[PDB]
Amino acid sequence: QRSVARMDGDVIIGALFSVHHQPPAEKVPERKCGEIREQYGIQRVEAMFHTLDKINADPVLLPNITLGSEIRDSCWHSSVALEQSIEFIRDSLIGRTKKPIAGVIGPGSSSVAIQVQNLLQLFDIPQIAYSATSIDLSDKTLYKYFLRVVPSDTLQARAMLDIVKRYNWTYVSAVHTEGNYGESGMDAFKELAAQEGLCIAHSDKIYSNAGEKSFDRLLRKLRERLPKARVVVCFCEGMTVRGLLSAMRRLGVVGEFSLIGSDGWADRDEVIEGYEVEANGGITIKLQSPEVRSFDDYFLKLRLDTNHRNPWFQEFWQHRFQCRLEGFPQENSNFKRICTGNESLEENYVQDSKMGFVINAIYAMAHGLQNMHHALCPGHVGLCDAMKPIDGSKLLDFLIKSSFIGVSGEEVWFDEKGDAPGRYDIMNLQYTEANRYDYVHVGTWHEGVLNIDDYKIQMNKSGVVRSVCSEPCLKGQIKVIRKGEVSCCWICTACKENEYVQDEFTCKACDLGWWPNADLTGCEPIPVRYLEWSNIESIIAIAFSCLGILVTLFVTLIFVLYRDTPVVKSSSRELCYIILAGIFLGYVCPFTLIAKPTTTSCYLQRLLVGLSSAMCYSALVTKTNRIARILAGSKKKICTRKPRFMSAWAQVIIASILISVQLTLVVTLIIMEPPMPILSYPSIKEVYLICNTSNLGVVAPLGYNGLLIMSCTYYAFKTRNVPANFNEAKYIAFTMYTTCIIWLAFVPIYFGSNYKIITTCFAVSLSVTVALGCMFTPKMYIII
Amino acid sequence: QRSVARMDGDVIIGALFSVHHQPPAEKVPERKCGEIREQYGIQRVEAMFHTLDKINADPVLLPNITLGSEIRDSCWHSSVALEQSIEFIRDSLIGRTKKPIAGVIGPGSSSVAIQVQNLLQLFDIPQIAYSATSIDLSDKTLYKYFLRVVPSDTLQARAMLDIVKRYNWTYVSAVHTEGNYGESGMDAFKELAAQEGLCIAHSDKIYSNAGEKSFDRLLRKLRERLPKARVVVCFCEGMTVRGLLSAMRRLGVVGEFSLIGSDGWADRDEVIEGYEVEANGGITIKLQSPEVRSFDDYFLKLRLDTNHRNPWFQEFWQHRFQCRLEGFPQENSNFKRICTGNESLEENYVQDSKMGFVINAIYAMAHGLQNMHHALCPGHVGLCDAMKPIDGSKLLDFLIKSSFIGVSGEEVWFDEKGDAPGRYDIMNLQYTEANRYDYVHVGTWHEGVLNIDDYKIQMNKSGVVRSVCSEPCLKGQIKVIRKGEVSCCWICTACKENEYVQDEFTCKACDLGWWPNADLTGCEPIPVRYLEWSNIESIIAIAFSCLGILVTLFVTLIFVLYRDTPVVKSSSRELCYIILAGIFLGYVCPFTLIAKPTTTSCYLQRLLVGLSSAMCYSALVTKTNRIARILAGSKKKICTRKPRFMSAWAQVIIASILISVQLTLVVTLIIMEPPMPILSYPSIKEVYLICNTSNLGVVAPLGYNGLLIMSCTYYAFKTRNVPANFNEAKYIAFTMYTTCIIWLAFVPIYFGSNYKIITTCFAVSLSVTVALGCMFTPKMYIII
Amino acid sequence: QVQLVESGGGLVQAGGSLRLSCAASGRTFTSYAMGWFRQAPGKERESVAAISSSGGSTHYADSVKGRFTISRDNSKNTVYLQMNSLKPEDTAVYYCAAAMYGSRWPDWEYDYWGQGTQVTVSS
Amino acid sequence: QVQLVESGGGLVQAGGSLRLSCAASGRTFTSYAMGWFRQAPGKERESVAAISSSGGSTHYADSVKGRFTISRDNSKNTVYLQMNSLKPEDTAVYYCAAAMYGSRWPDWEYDYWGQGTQVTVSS
Ligand SMILES: N[C@@H](Cn1oc(=O)[nH]c1=O)C(=O)O
Repeated sequence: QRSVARMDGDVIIGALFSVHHQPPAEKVPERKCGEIREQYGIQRVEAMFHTLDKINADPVLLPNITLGSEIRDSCWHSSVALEQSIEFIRDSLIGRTKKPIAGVIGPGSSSVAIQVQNLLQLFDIPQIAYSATSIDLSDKTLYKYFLRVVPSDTLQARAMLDIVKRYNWTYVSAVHTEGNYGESGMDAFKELAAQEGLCIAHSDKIYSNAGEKSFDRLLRKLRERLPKARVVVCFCEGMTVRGLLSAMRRLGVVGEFSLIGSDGWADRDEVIEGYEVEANGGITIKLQSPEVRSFDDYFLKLRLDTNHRNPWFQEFWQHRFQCRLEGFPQENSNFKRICTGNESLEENYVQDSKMGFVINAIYAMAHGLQNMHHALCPGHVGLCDAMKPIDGSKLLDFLIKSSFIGVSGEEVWFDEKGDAPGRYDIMNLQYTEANRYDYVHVGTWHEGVLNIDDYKIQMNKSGVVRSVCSEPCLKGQIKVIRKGEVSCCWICTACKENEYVQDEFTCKACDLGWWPNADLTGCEPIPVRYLEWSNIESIIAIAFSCLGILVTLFVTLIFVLYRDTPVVKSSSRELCYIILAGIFLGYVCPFTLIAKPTTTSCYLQRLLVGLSSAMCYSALVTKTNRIARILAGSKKKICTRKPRFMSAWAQVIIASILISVQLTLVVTLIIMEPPMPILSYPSIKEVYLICNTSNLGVVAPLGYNGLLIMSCTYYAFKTRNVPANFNEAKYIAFTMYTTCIIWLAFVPIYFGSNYKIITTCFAVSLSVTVALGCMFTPKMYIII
Repeated sequence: QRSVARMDGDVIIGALFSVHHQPPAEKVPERKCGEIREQYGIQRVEAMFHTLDKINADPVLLPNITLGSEIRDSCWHSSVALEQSIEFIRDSLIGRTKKPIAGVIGPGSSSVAIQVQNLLQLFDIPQIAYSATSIDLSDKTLYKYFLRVVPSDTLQARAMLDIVKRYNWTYVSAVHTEGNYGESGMDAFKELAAQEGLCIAHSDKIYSNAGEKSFDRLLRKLRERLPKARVVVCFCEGMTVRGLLSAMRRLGVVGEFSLIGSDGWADRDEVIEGYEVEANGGITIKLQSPEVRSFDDYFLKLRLDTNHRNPWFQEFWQHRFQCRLEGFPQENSNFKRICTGNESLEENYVQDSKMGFVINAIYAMAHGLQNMHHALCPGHVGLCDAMKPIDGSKLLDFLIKSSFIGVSGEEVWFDEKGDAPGRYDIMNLQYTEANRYDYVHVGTWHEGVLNIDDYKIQMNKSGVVRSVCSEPCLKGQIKVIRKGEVSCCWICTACKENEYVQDEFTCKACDLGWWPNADLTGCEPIPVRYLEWSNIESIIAIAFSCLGILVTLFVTLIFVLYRDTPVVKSSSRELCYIILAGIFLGYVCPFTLIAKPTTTSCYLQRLLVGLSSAMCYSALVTKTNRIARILAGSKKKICTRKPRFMSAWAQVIIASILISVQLTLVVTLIIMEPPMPILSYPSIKEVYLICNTSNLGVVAPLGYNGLLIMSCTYYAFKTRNVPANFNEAKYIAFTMYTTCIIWLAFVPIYFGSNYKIITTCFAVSLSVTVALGCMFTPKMYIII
Repeated sequence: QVQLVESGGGLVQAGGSLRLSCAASGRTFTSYAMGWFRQAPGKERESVAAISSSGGSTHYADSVKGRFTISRDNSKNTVYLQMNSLKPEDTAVYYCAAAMYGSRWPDWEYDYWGQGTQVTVSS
Repeated sequence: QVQLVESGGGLVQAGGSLRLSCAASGRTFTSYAMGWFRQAPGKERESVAAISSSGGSTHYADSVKGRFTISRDNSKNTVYLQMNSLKPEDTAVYYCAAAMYGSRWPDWEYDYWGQGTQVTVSS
């Protein structure tokens, strides 16, 4: 059984104020509502009484029409309110006893307003919901009779979206209230956040009156992913956000994540009351409504003896001051410390946000009635036969049409869908003193307009974090792994640096001969490693070979000019001319040996590494087979089948052809082998581009020189110990030793040199410079 | 105001059926209903009249109690359902009161059941809803008075888990239509699936109204996933599985993934109308409802003339047979013909699936009123003063505690949640003829029980469909190595050798000394390689070691047995004895350079490492210093510092100490580090006998050997030119060469190689055996 | 349930066209079908006037077909008739009765009755 | 507006402990406090006793203090004054009165006055 606050009139305007809290979770099937709300239903019963006093007393609004009221308790529960709606309609639903409710000042939860709407529209009884935001109530096919004096949730979804996008916040948790406010409003928000770049940490839905264990559970599901996604955009009512803050105390969440609220937590000093530090810096959004001041007068001038019309007043009072009444009626036994009469209401007293609107909504009914009185029966006064009884459909027509400026000075007029205009005043909860708390106007939303001054917000500019699952960690040379399931919440990673990122999700390995340039935005030429000029570390061997060329000119001076030496006035002149040709070849080798990294000069390098080696041993094989063609019919070797002839030009023939067999075979395989500068990767970093080769392809040059090395040293067997000419036993022996050992020295080092032609100029220089300074210094020094 | 088909009985069971269609948007706020539904509406108003005829003729259920009714029309809409609900309580609330309605056979939407449940819970009127199948209607805090003879969508959630589990499908992507039906149902399924050990890839919230591009794009994310997943669980509805299928057409993906949806499309043939060939192999499910047959006969006997207890029969006719009954009242002057005398309902008759449930519900009430009567009016038959007026709360007590047997021999049954058992039919769409498609069973579900009669399911097509996010490689050596993504989506990998799956996810590398047993199920002892004979290719080193001892035993036989040999005893006898000692100390240890390393044997082993080699060179230095001391001491090496003595035993005590010096150096470099091995296994594979060798202790003894040889061969540069004997000292400078070359050519094949042990054996055995072969084997023949 | 009231009967002439307003209670009224029975003193009851639920087609006794009109308002919960070409004997107790179900007209099982008026008629 | 009736008058001698039960009639009654008044033959309607709205705080006049016992049941809409040790000056007409919006007891607003009784204490 429940109290009704009924004042008489000749038109009666019911109302559904949330006097008591919502019933406790288990007790709702019994529908007993807990504790008086002190800020949210009882001030509003006093609002409505005050306003109907005023409008009964106004000379122009409803003059000689007198207004009653029947306030009933909503309780913030669908079942509890729908009982009371039946009590409104019941009077006429089933001589004279009672009087019909003309209007209803609809309840504050969107959900209780829906339930009451679905019952009232069946009876033609208009409803004005002083703060029922949920957009679902914007379809006047279902919810015909529904007027607001407030903005639908789409604006608020839009505002909080404009906030979270403005701060650069992307990846945000989203808890919300179960029921129509949280559902329709949160769905509108989330739909926008999809399109406007944002993401979601966990879309959670928890009831208002939910027990603690469910709120504990939500703080688990909301504090996982706190390491990253720190801005929970709660769409909730006051008491759901309160249950959040309760779980924030109960566990020590106190400074963890922010709390960007909504109109349910608009400007409410009853949802942070005892949870201050737990949710500082919360970015809430109320509706623009100036606080009504004639109401603060009338309310803080209420003694407990002048209210003979507000049944919840005594229980309100006993609750306000935690004091039992010694002999007042309806005294509560649980209360202690009997009240002293000297009690004010000024004690931590926030009036309300929605108090501007509650007064406007009662005015909307007042106007709709008076528009009706001078649109149906004009020229008459007070009551007339029409509107007696009122037709709620006709009255609704007047309500949706009729504009007025309510008490607060603001203008309020109804759309084609019973809505009304409103600004949103952003707030930020703050430490405002030496440990003291307020909601302060830190900005305003108004119709795309959004004005917020971050230095003044929370008193910090770095303040709250750049909330995102993955940073702007996409620095140059980094891609996105897409995570699998959320693209917005991707996984950052530097790609393989050999791969150059063009597109934002495709890092790609560049083509060869192009190594990825700066920022991986392309690839640039691995340059040419020009071996055509010089190099100081090689210039030592270059100038040594140039001195080899000098002493080549000197042996041409001592030999080619003046033939008058017993060694060339005796020996076959052309054997000495061709060791002079082959040595000048082993010395112009260094000139033509440096080469550019293009195929022309690549075959040039081949023409120096295998061919000029073949011609180096042209000189050396002519030495051995020359002295050996004279050794054929000599005692110094033992043989019956002489490899010799009687023509000296025929001796030069046999040496020449046993060079030219190797020569022709090398020219054959190198005209066969396609040589080329190559962009091979011994390493990613070298500027190489330099010539390629299969080493067994130049082992055959070495191989013929080297089998003929075996033959030369094989003839050095006895010629080392046949001392006849001027100690050339000694020097020919040791120098066939030098050439054999330096070839057999460089050849594991040749394959030890990654790039070989360095080792070739070095070994060929030593060998042929020994041939000069050892086979030419003694002979031409004794016949100087 | 509407029509109301009523029977005057004693206790009256109200009814809300979906007679008409819901008001189209034109007139939703007018709330006037469309045309009759004929399969949900008046079929059921007749099922209810029939079943009250039965229960008022049944002698068990309510003897001497008539069972009236007040049927209204919900229209499948919330506002009209609620206007009607208000009419039922109108009379009850107060040419007087006729009868309080005992219960309400609950209207057939979920979301007009909820909205009526609120209004009836107010008044204590238990409401039994035959097709309110939403999840939220089990929560009896809100909907306390809400019975039903259908299962919650939690039981479809259970059943679809049973199917996907009963085929060991585990990686099923999830789709759903949005709303209280599709989201609540799918969410319950999803969490149930999670705990059971199932998985997902996406959770599509497609709408029933979405654009072709929307189904296309949801199907596209499905399609990107399709190389893995082949099964798509759905809580999709008629038009939604349709629109998803429409996107499947537009892609040419007619038969690829086994979609597996709830009863949104069990017997909805409309979902495949003109479309069938693109939904082949989809395993849908429904409610097991039998048909009901005495109701068929009652229906098809309905004389339009003889009925006087049912408005909307006339309209049932005039809408089914399109004829205006000119004489009959409520003629539809808007239909163009006249009714002939010969039409009857036999044509195009389909008894609805929700009909068994309607008659089960009308029973569950009649047995509620009965069971209440049997337990609260004892000894009296029919209405006593208790149960007059019949209470609703106590009725809810008996009504929920009353088991029963239905019409179809099945048992109606209520939990504490006021919900039903859930009996289901599990169906498939398949090749049933020549390319023809009709919805057919495979079997059933029952309370917890499954019945897949697999043989009939899709002819091995659904017998071969399979999907898992990672194919189980639950064999050892093959870890499951995943990302931190989700429990089903891992990756298989093969393990490293050192590892083995102790922890199934992560192969445990056990310690060195245990190597992983085959299949990687553990680890056991590793084999070892000590090397006594060491091979047949090492029996070759043994062959030469053995054979060298045979000939040197023969030299100790016939050499020392002679006692007298002029060349042997030419100089000091003591020098001869020192050489003998030297050679056989050089060849005592290489006969046993085979040895086993143990802690006790470490003095035996690690001695023979360097001290075999030490004594091997002590032989060579005894002979080198014999020849160099005889060069120095005699006039052969002429020098001012020739340090001889007077009694040549001093010239041989110097020799004894010049061997004791190397002895001391090597035993010193041993006892600097006492004997052990260090079992370095270069891999978990390679296990060998590898003793410590500080490379210092190789290069030092080596260098000492080489330096003493080269100083003595430096003195003996004058016997490599001329011997003054039977060629002894010349062959001994040849010994110096032929032995020093193999020593100082052995160093890189012990150093820069891998294998060491037999190579040191080669070096030192070869060195001594050839020193003997070149200095001591000639002399034994030259002095015969 | 339905509660009726019958007005418009009164003293008119031979040729005098008169209203018959049968007003009603009950809100279901547009579900019912009206008829006016004709029973003057000395001549028993015969069904002469009738009208379906919807308005729709309607019925007059052939004997007086074209000598009347019938109208109805679902709106005002009230049916209407008019006599034309009245006669001394066209009078009768005009039992506006109301049938929901029925057969072919005029055998409807007239459930809810009005008082009806013995319409005093002269020339 | 909750209307009241009394029940349980009786002419009983002194010492006879006697019951009075004022039943209410209407919804919204766990929101009312109640009172019991009496007027002796040629006297004033004294405030005998009363109880709070919720129950669990009771008031008795000095003149009968602690002797008489007032309880309430809200499900029944009824209050019970059971008096002990009755004496011939405990004779008076006894009225019940629903009080709401009261000051300190006994300065309440007793608006819903009952019917009235006579509960005499004879010899
Ligand atoms: N925006 C809320 C209204 N609001 O919720 C509260 O918790 N207080 C309040 O005024 C709704 O639409 O329900």
